[PDB]
Amino acid sequence: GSSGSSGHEETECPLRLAVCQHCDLELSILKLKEHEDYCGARTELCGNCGRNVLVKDLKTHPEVCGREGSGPSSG
Ligand SMILES: [Zn+2]
Ligand SMILES: [Zn+2]
Repeated sequence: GSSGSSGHEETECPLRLAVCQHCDLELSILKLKEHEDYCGARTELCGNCGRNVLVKDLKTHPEVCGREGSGPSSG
């Protein structure tokens, strides 16, 4: 596998990163604010109906989930 040699010394620098509240992913605090703008716009697959719904909408999606929608779009 790998010989037990001295080994390389891995070091880390002090970098303050910000985490999202919707996706909860690691991103640059600088590109965080913006990242959110799109983050929400993104649509995920629901389990009840099975349609693409906005991340931020998923909050109150359950309400319209089941009643709203053309019908059986996909399996
Ligand atoms: Zn995010
Ligand atoms: Zn749904």
